[PDB]
Amino acid sequence: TSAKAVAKTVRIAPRKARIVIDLIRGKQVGEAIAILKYTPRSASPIIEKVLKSAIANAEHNYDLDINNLVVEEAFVDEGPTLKRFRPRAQGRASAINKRTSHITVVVSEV
Amino acid sequence: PRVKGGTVTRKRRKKIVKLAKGYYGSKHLLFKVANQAVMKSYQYAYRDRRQKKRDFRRLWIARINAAARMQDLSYSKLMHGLKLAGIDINRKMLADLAVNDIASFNTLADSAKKAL
Amino acid sequence: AVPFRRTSKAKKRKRRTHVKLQLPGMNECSNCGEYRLSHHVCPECGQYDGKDV
Amino acid sequence: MYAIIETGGKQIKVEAGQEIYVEKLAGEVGDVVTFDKVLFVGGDSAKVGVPFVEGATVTAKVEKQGRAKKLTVYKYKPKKNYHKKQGHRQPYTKLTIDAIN
Amino acid sequence: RTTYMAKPGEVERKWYVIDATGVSLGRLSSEVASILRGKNKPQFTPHIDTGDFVIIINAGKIGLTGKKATDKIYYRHSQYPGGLKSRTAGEMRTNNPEKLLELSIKGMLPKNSLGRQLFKKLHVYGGSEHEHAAQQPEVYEL
Amino acid sequence: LHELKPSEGSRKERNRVGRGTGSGNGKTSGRGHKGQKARSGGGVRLG
Amino acid sequence: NRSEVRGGGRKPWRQKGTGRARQGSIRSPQWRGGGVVFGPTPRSYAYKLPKKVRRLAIKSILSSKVNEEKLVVLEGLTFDAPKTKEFAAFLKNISVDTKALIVVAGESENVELSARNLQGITVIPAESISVLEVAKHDKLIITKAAVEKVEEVL
RNA sequence: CCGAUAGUGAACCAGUACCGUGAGGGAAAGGUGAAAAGCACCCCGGAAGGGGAGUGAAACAGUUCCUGAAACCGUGUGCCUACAAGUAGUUAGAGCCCGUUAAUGGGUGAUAGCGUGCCUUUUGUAGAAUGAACCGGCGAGUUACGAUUUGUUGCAAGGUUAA
RNA sequence: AUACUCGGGAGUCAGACUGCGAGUGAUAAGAUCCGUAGUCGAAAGGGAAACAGCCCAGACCACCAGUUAAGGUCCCCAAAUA
RNA sequence: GGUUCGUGGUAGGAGAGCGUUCUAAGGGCGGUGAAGUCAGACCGGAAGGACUGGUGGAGCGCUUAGAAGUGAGAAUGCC
Ligand SMILES: [Mg+2]
Ligand SMILES: [Mg+2]
Ligand SMILES: [Mg+2]
Ligand SMILES: [Mg+2]
Ligand SMILES: [Mg+2]
Ligand SMILES: [Mg+2]
Ligand SMILES: [Mg+2]
Ligand SMILES: [Mg+2]
Ligand SMILES: [Mg+2]
Ligand SMILES: [Mg+2]
Ligand SMILES: [Mg+2]
Ligand SMILES: [Mg+2]
Ligand SMILES: [Mg+2]
Ligand SMILES: [Mg+2]
Ligand SMILES: [Mg+2]
Ligand SMILES: [Mg+2]
Ligand SMILES: [Mg+2]
Ligand SMILES: [Mg+2]
Ligand SMILES: [Mg+2]
Ligand SMILES: [Mg+2]
Ligand SMILES: [Mg+2]
Ligand SMILES: [Mg+2]
Ligand SMILES: [Mg+2]
Ligand SMILES: [Mg+2]
Ligand SMILES: [Mg+2]
Ligand SMILES: [Mg+2]
Ligand SMILES: [Mg+2]
Ligand SMILES: [Mg+2]
Ligand SMILES: [Mg+2]
Ligand SMILES: [Mg+2]
Ligand SMILES: [Mg+2]
Ligand SMILES: [Mg+2]
Ligand SMILES: [Mg+2]
Ligand SMILES: [Mg+2]
Ligand SMILES: [Mg+2]
Ligand SMILES: [Zn+2]
Repeated sequence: TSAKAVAKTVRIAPRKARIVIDLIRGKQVGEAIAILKYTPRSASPIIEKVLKSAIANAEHNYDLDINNLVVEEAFVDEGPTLKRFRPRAQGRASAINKRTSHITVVVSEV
Repeated sequence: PRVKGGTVTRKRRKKIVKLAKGYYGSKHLLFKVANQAVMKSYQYAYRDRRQKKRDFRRLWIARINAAARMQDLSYSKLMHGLKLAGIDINRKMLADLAVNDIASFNTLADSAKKAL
Repeated sequence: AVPFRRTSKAKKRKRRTHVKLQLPGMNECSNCGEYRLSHHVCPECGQYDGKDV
Repeated sequence: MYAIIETGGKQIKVEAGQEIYVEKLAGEVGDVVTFDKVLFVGGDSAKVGVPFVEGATVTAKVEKQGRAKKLTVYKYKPKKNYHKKQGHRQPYTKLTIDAIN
Repeated sequence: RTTYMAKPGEVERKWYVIDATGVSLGRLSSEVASILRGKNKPQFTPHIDTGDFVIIINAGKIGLTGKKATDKIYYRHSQYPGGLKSRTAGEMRTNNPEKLLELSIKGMLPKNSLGRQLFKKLHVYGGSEHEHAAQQPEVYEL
Repeated sequence: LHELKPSEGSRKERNRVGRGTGSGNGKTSGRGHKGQKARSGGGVRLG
Repeated sequence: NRSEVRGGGRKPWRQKGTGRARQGSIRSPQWRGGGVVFGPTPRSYAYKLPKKVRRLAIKSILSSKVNEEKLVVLEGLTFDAPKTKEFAAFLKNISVDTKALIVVAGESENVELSARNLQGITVIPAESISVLEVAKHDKLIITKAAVEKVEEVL
């Protein structure tokens, strides 16, 4: 009835992925793909591949109608953080979180 | 033998956090602020079980006052009248009659006037 | 200089009410049959929707 | 026809077939309870008490002898390391009123 | 338990018209506050608003005993430095009597959200003519 | 051996200080507030 | 304890100025891998009540067994060869079918061996009868020769 | 006696890594499954990563893979919220939404009353005094030998053994 | 209705204000130092707007019962436009 | 079992208890699902204790005694 794709531990900060994923939530897949194509953000290409993967799953595995699909669910979960250090003045090092994202897109008929 | 701090701590703190259900933001999530909020809620509830009794008597008295002034008595005269008459009906019952059975309240207000 | 109190979740979320993207200004082309930015050249057809190149 | 009776240091307004909660009375679940202290009788002939209406009674049958929902009474004094927690369940008798006399 | 509590729009709110002529500003105000609050009704419920609507007419003829006409000062501060303006009760009874009675009565209403709703039920007129004839106002005596 | 009952009053439970205010020996653990006698190893020699 | 834990020697950082809690050693007890404050030390738990109380205790536990009727006095008890099947059969003939302390005098090497592999059964000399051994077992099977030796002591 | 913040500093290639000119200081880090049967094949994708299919008792056991709490981050929505001045609750209380360990039930809360966190330290702290960002774990009257006193038990003008 | 005696265990040795009686001071101080009583300290509740130390009064728990204290009764705000 | 007088409380004295790990002994539960974990409107005067369902996948209660590394919200605590 619905088809899901996940991109696990993508090396992009969740906040940066979410501000884009919020555009495509509830949209028809055709419009969703257009919105991502014309949203100039680092997250857009990554979310496009998850969405097109979900559509391929819907067509190949569950034999759903691709022209009829809507983005039922889309959300970004925190992945494991890479911990780094930037040297600051006076010998002090400051933490840098190289955060990762799990990007989930679910597509459904209507 | 060694006793590690296993489970008893989590069980105790989780009960306190559940008692803080419905409280704003951190107050329903975090043990330290939930524990303060629950202590304070219990203190207010203790205080308010006493205040509740005062509050309802003020409500009843205000309603008896309103219904008595419709019979050309103040609350202070009516209650004196009922005392002299020997009528022992309490303010909660009078306030109930004054809203629900005004005819009955007027009968008592007459008994009061007679005693005065 | 420094935050006097940590910012609550509610207050943080209220501040971010306006931190969002707008949808791109796009529309379906006739010759292509796919979406394009207005006042831009459509790559699907490979030229400007109106003016042929 | 409704009456006002004195029960458990309080006054309550009863009609026939009404189910009331009062302070614990002596009585098994079958037992009939007579209230002798009737302050007022209403309904088309207001009989008024000075203070109790002589020969007036309300009869009821005991439906349940129970304990109210658990209350937790907790006191503390800030900065004095004083806390006191106490559980409370107030006993009650659930009566159904049979007849006003 | 069993104590009655009025519901919003349960108690019939009536329209009263009160002639202010020759009555002390207070005395009129204190009685009107009680009517607005619903203290004269046995259905009175502290959280609901069971009170009546009040039209005051002839507010220009409102009484000010002693030297209150010249000596009772009404202050406003803009919240700008040195932004304190003052008016005498007398000047305000001549030029803005609707304002004078509103100030007087506002002070005698509960200082809360419900108190601000009660104030909306008060209509003050300097002269003898209001335009609320549609509400079929009934004359009220103090 | 599953029904052992030591003589009534021969054994008593030891008092444990510093285990919360409910016990009456919490926080200051019976020592009161400050001074030499409140300190670890505190107290003057016998006489 | 904080003295016995590896390392700890130095003050981890200066007393004042760093904005950190003052610390004396990385093996202080509030530190993760640090010393234990009190906790177990090797000690004996052994103590003896006076001789007279210890004699009263064995007399009283043995009297209890007679009162309850758990004491079975055997004429002989011996085995030609160490045979556990024979000892098991013996216990059924006496109708034990519980835990039981067997007390024997005459060397009877075959009695110890024959009962060794049975789970509830303990065979002891008679000189070796103790309050805890009698308390650990339901029935007390004793040979006449052993009774003589127990009475000889008590 | 400990059971992975414990027990050795070290359950693991640890006096290692790392720090220091050097003497010296000195970590972190255990668990797929009974068995690799460790996912053929198809699909989207450059890959990563997914979705099927298959293995298996289980894959929400998928090569760091028993369990998987809390902080913290999200998606969805039942009730409320844009005239209000708020230590955030509590008491009263409509309305709306539910239906339980079945109880004078659960969720939410228009409006009304009352209401200055916790701890420490103080004559006195809501304090414009101290401490705590949050959650978790760890983290403080112990043992030995003496003294004394109370209780218990045995024996009693006796009682008791030490090595 | 307690005293006293003998044992075991303490904590306390920064006090505060109010009234009264004194000193010091200026017949100043929320000053200071004694005496005497009270409250706070270690005391919630009601009043004094708010307000440890003032006025009234002591919280074992529950009640949508009642009577009073100081203080109050035109409205905010319960009770007299006595 | 009644009667009478009591039951604010810091330092502090006194008492009775709850719960944690381990041992003994009795007696049990558990792949027809142990511990843990999650949820709930249940029970006790308190510390606390059950029940039911999810997750979990193999150990754990109870009774009476015994022994303690036995209870954390604060230490500019340590990780
Ligand atoms: Mg440098
Ligand atoms: Mg004790
Ligand atoms: Mg104490
Ligand atoms: Mg504390
Ligand atoms: Mg201290
Ligand atoms: Mg001191
Ligand atoms: Mg001291
Ligand atoms: Mg050292
Ligand atoms: Mg700092
Ligand atoms: Mg040191
Ligand atoms: Mg280590
Ligand atoms: Mg260690
Ligand atoms: Mg280690
Ligand atoms: Mg572990
Ligand atoms: Mg992993
Ligand atoms: Mg609004
Ligand atoms: Mg406005
Ligand atoms: Mg700080
Ligand atoms: Mg001793
Ligand atoms: Mg002074
Ligand atoms: Mg004095
Ligand atoms: Mg003090
Ligand atoms: Mg007080
Ligand atoms: Mg007040
Ligand atoms: Mg205080
Ligand atoms: Mg009263
Ligand atoms: Mg009275
Ligand atoms: Mg009034
Ligand atoms: Mg007490
Ligand atoms: Mg008392
Ligand atoms: Mg003690
Ligand atoms: Mg265990
Ligand atoms: Mg778990
Ligand atoms: Mg400990
Ligand atoms: Mg912490
Ligand atoms: Zn085109």
